[PDB]
Amino acid sequence: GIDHTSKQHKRSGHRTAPKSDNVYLKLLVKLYTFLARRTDAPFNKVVLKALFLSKINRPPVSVSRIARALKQEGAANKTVVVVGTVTDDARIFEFPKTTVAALRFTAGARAKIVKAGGECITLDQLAVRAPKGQNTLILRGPRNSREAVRHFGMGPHKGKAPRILSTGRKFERARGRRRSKGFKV
Amino acid sequence: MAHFKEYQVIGRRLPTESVPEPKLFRMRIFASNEVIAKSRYWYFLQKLHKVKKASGEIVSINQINEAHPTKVKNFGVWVRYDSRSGTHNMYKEIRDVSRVAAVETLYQDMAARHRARFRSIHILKVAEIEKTADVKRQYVKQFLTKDLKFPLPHRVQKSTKTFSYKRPSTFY
Amino acid sequence: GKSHGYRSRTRYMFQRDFRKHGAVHLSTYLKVYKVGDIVDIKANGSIQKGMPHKFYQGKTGVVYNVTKSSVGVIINKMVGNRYLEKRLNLRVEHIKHSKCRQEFLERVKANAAKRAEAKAQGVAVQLKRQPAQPRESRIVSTEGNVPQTLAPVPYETFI
Amino acid sequence: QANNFLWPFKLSNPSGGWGVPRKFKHFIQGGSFGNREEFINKLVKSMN
Amino acid sequence: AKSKNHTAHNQTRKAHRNGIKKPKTYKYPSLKGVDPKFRRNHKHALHGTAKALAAAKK
RNA sequence: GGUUGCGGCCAUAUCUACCAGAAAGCACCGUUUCCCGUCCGAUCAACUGUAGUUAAGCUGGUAAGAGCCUGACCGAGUAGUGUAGUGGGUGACCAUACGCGAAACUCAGGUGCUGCAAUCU
RNA sequence: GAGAACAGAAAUCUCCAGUAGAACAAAAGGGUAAAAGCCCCCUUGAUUUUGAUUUUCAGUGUGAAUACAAACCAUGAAAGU
RNA sequence: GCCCUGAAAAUGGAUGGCGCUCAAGCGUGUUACCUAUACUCUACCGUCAGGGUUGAUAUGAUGCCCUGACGAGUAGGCAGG
RNA sequence: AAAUAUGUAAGAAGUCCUUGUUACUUAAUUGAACGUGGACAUUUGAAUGAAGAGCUUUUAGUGGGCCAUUUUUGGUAAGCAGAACUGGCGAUGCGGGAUGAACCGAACGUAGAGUUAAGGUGCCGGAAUACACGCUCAUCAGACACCACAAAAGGUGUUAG
RNA sequence: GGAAUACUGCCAGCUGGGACUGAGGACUGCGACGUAAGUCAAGGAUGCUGGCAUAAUGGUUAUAUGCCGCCCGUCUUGAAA
RNA sequence: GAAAUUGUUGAAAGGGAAGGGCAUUUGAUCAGACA
Ligand SMILES: [Mg+2]
Ligand SMILES: [Mg+2]
Ligand SMILES: [Mg+2]
Ligand SMILES: [Mg+2]
Ligand SMILES: [Mg+2]
Ligand SMILES: [Mg+2]
Ligand SMILES: [Mg+2]
Ligand SMILES: [Mg+2]
Ligand SMILES: [Mg+2]
Ligand SMILES: [Mg+2]
Ligand SMILES: [Mg+2]
Ligand SMILES: [Mg+2]
Ligand SMILES: [Mg+2]
Ligand SMILES: [Mg+2]
Ligand SMILES: [Mg+2]
Ligand SMILES: [Mg+2]
Ligand SMILES: [Mg+2]
Ligand SMILES: [Mg+2]
Ligand SMILES: [Mg+2]
Ligand SMILES: [Mg+2]
Ligand SMILES: [Mg+2]
Ligand SMILES: [Mg+2]
Ligand SMILES: [Mg+2]
Ligand SMILES: [Mg+2]
Ligand SMILES: [Mg+2]
Ligand SMILES: [Mg+2]
Ligand SMILES: [Mg+2]
Ligand SMILES: [Mg+2]
Ligand SMILES: [Mg+2]
Ligand SMILES: [Mg+2]
Ligand SMILES: [Mg+2]
Ligand SMILES: [Mg+2]
Ligand SMILES: [Mg+2]
Ligand SMILES: [Mg+2]
Ligand SMILES: [Mg+2]
Ligand SMILES: [Mg+2]
Ligand SMILES: [Mg+2]
Ligand SMILES: [Mg+2]
Ligand SMILES: [Mg+2]
Ligand SMILES: [Mg+2]
Ligand SMILES: [Mg+2]
Ligand SMILES: [Mg+2]
Ligand SMILES: [Mg+2]
Ligand SMILES: [Mg+2]
Ligand SMILES: [Mg+2]
Ligand SMILES: [Mg+2]
Ligand SMILES: [Mg+2]
Ligand SMILES: [Mg+2]
Ligand SMILES: [Mg+2]
Ligand SMILES: [Mg+2]
Ligand SMILES: [Mg+2]
Ligand SMILES: [Mg+2]
Ligand SMILES: [Mg+2]
Ligand SMILES: [Mg+2]
Ligand SMILES: [Mg+2]
Ligand SMILES: [Mg+2]
Ligand SMILES: [Mg+2]
Ligand SMILES: [Mg+2]
Ligand SMILES: [Mg+2]
Ligand SMILES: [Mg+2]
Ligand SMILES: [Mg+2]
Ligand SMILES: [Mg+2]
Ligand SMILES: [Mg+2]
Ligand SMILES: [Mg+2]
Ligand SMILES: [Mg+2]
Ligand SMILES: [Mg+2]
Repeated sequence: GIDHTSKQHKRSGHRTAPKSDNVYLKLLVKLYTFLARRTDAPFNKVVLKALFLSKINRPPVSVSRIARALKQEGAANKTVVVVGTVTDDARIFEFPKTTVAALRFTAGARAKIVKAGGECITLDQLAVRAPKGQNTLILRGPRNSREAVRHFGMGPHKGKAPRILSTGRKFERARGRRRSKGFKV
Repeated sequence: MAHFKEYQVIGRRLPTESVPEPKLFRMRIFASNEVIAKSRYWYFLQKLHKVKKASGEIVSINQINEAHPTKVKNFGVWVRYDSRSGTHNMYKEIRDVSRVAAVETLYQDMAARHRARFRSIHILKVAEIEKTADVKRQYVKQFLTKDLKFPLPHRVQKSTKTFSYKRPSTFY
Repeated sequence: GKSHGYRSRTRYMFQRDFRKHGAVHLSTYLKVYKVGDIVDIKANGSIQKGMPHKFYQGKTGVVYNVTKSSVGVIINKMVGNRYLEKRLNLRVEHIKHSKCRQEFLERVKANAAKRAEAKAQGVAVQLKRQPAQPRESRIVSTEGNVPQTLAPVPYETFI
Repeated sequence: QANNFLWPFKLSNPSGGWGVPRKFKHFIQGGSFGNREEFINKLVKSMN
Repeated sequence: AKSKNHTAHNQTRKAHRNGIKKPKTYKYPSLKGVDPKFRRNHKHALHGTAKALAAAKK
């Protein structure tokens, strides 16, 4: 036998295709695992993985988060890639030109982009123009802005929000939530 | 412990700045191999001086061969041993043809008569009893009487097949 | 039934060192601490205020704070299968600067030297540490020192 | 680097046997374990 | 019926599966419970130097 | 080198007996109007530095001195101890193998080192 | 220990030795000598505000405790506490 | 040291049984020999891992090809059927 | 005053120079903290290993334990009761100890060839009625760890001292 | 004085007997021998010969024989109980 | 028109249970492949 020093038959724990069942998604993956095998360009390698990402690890990048990234020094002409949906954002009043390459554009976003005379490209059109991902600026959305993660790590002195249905005074604000009622948190 | 060789072992207290060239001690050691021999050396040495292997060095190991390996000899043997209930000095006499044969059967004898295993025995001295009549134990003296002869009565020949067609005979 | 108060089990831990009771000598107070200093901890039983708990006796930690009569020491204490961060408010009588680093610091200062001393000569350095190598060959002489031969000794009783 | 490159050798049990009737005492005590010095080649060869 | 009272048996086996995690270290730890007089000044200090490294890019 | 004032390490500085100490300094020492404290100007306060003394303090040296400090293959690789065996022994216990290793003992050497400022034949 | 009328084993007075062999509410163990013990003097910080920390720990609560911040005070020539 | 005495229990009975006495017993040594799901080499299965391969004009891209290591299992989890 | 255990440290989050910030702090631009600018690369600072490392969520069963060596408390003691560290059994078959949860050896995919472990080799039964030196004769001999018990005390039996 | 020999160790010295295996399926590599052309035991067996062409080999089955094998389910520290 | 369970017929085995595992003999029985 072998004094093992490591758990045997361990799965690497990384998605290795998407769990998604979409033809088109699978084709984009067909495209990119080819590019990733034959182009030593790191970008293709990153994109291939992002396609496997479940909906949660794909938060929506906004058009305003897009516009900001372009105010990066020396970055205003880059084509931003977003492996996920791209949402609109009325809060920005002035939007740049550029070229966003993404999985989905909401109606409002694709308009705002095109209204200022930009381009909305699908990832495969992106490939044909930038097979080594040249001149691309990859953005990801806020993963930990999810409502769920509020409640992660709930316990004393952690400050994390009860899993609670109804809220108001007299919903979990008394004994153990204030010095004058037993104790606090 | 097996079939012994005799070794001169030499060791000496690892040198130091204020004492380069420490003093060098020798032991003759009956062991079956040089590895056991070096062990035994350190064993008795820490029983005599302030050293241990850690802080000391074996300097030279050499097998000593019998001087006259086909000369019959009367060996006086001195031993320290542990019994179940105490420890005991003791003198035996062994007749053989080399100090190495002699120590083989001593260990044999000590084991057979006193139930002494190797761990529990200490050779004090083995030396050739030169002049007969300084031989003291009878079971040896017996074999010095002039013109010695004896029969070897009741001969048992080993059969090589299971069955025999004769009925044997122990004439000899 | 059982008892488990704060200084329980500490009879000889906090106890005072033979012939060394009394005032603490003044240098214990002239010593000076800054954040990041590594300190070893040992309780002075004569100083009851601001005293480490026994678990931190014998323990080494890093300074994180300095107050009028005290320093704050962080220690990692492992509770469970995990360490947690502990902050200790100690009075200066229970802390001393650690030497646990003096060999490092001395070695860096020197490693910087042997390097400059090398570099601006013609390289060849070798300044990592190395374990005890086994020793080399050697010729021991007999001249003045022939081997003395010992044997083992008989049983005796002196008593 | 040279020695780590070498994957741990995998010997068979000794052909001649072990010497000894019990392995788990020290060489010096008639056993098999420990430093047995130059007698390591006799063994390893019988297992290689 | 009485029953066992206490043991540590098997407890370090358990602690070692996932293994006594080394304590984890950060550059820039927290000032938690650091002297407030110090911390108050430290504030206005950092304000100033920041401002003087905004001056640097005027 | 001495001595003072403030020290650091806090007996190689402590303890017992005895002798020696130039110069300066400390000291003992004189006084009771004043601030001040006492049963008591002994302590403590003040005033003189004058009227006196090395007696004590202090400093140093002596002692097969007590103590304390150091060292050593002195005792001892001893006691004890991590590790091994389908080792011994009815047991109590004990050897052995690879390691770590005391304390007492005994013998020798020692008996304050030193920082800042002032002062001194 | 040695000394002083009544005065004795033990009253009160003095000197010498005294590493704590005493005392410090209480159990016991730590600790302490120009004090932490004994006598005296002045006092209320045993107060106000709200956090951090250590023990027990789930790193919850409670008890107890620690070092600071912001007050107002006490004492002391003062450093301080 | 071995042996003997010290040495008393209940159905007939256990060095495992037979039986063994210069042992087939006790102490010790030296060889050889027997045989585990263990070790070495090899085939096949499965698991995990690392490579390679969309180029049409034929058949699985969850595919095809190369290479390496690993395989006990209650309660229990998950997976492919 | 040990041995075994035990805290920290062995660098880029490092070392050195220059001299900014503040309401803290100093007699003092003195310090303290945080910085800007500059000097030095993998012998960049011990060993060995590393089927990589870090991180997050959620949930089962479990919450009667028992054994062995060593340390160890109560008890005359217990196949008794209670702790310490590890290794086990529980959850596990395989070879050995005739037998047997826990001892020894060794941990398991389906198989061939080899070699071994622990344990054996008169016959049961694979394997020397092998070699070698002693010892032992029992009118209740003895015969292999855990283990299935024997003691004080004696023998002019015999052995060696 | 001069040899031998034992013992231990080395040889990329030669050489006999015996057993199991023969995965892979054009070529591709690293080589070896040769003046050369070639050849080879160098990234996994081929050559030659015979017998049968069927219950012969093989499967299934019943029996016999060697060694082995306790009744499952369960609760339990522990069940063939 | 299953099973437990039964009668008959045929074949086998059986010294205090039977059934099971590895393996082969023996009987019975059978697929494939040859060309
Ligand atoms: Mg929100
Ligand atoms: Mg509270
Ligand atoms: Mg000779
Ligand atoms: Mg108690
Ligand atoms: Mg004192
Ligand atoms: Mg208090
Ligand atoms: Mg061989
Ligand atoms: Mg063989
Ligand atoms: Mg052979
Ligand atoms: Mg054996
Ligand atoms: Mg081989
Ligand atoms: Mg109950
Ligand atoms: Mg119970
Ligand atoms: Mg319980
Ligand atoms: Mg004078
Ligand atoms: Mg008056
Ligand atoms: Mg006066
Ligand atoms: Mg005065
Ligand atoms: Mg005088
Ligand atoms: Mg004086
Ligand atoms: Mg003296
Ligand atoms: Mg030990
Ligand atoms: Mg073992
Ligand atoms: Mg034992
Ligand atoms: Mg002893
Ligand atoms: Mg008390
Ligand atoms: Mg005082
Ligand atoms: Mg109160
Ligand atoms: Mg509660
Ligand atoms: Mg029996
Ligand atoms: Mg038998
Ligand atoms: Mg025998
Ligand atoms: Mg197998
Ligand atoms: Mg294999
Ligand atoms: Mg499995
Ligand atoms: Mg497993
Ligand atoms: Mg350690
Ligand atoms: Mg490595
Ligand atoms: Mg790796
Ligand atoms: Mg859970
Ligand atoms: Mg749970
Ligand atoms: Mg639960
Ligand atoms: Mg339960
Ligand atoms: Mg065990
Ligand atoms: Mg259970
Ligand atoms: Mg098992
Ligand atoms: Mg078995
Ligand atoms: Mg048995
Ligand atoms: Mg039989
Ligand atoms: Mg046989
Ligand atoms: Mg033979
Ligand atoms: Mg025994
Ligand atoms: Mg007897
Ligand atoms: Mg006798
Ligand atoms: Mg083939
Ligand atoms: Mg083939
Ligand atoms: Mg035919
Ligand atoms: Mg046919
Ligand atoms: Mg035929
Ligand atoms: Mg059948
Ligand atoms: Mg059976
Ligand atoms: Mg049940
Ligand atoms: Mg029960
Ligand atoms: Mg009908
Ligand atoms: Mg039939
Ligand atoms: Mg069959």
